[PDB]
Amino acid sequence: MEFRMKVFKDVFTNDEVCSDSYVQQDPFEVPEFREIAFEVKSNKRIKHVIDIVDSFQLTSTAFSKKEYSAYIKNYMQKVAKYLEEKKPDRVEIFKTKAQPFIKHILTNFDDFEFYMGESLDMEAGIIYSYYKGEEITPRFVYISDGLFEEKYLEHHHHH
Repeated sequence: MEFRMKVFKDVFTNDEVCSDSYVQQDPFEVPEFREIAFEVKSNKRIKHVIDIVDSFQLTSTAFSKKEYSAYIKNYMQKVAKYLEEKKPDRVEIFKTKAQPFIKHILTNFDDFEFYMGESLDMEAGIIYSYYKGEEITPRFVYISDGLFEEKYLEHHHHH
């Protein structure tokens, strides 16, 4: 029996933070944002918890708007640096397309919750989540250039 799954890992910690079990969508329904980020819908998982958070062992962290600004600046440079070395064809697109995205987050700062990976590394990728309208479960947003994809085809379930 063969098992298939594509996972998404932080390029610094290698933590799994998402999978292809979750359909991707434009962050905040903004097509322009899709170039450097993607959004997925979470659901309730019974003993209830959020499937995304539970499945990938994420942990919510508290940011003040100032603390986050400090973080995101360093992280963007950290990721851009990574791109220069590992994926240079993404360097300018990342820098360019991230501007409106980060501003939208800051501008709507109070709407967001923030999560760390299993490594709890405050220097790595932060997973964003917010509630759309009156929806009961949150939606999670990922900065995709801080991630890499890894396909798995095993004779046992992936863990």
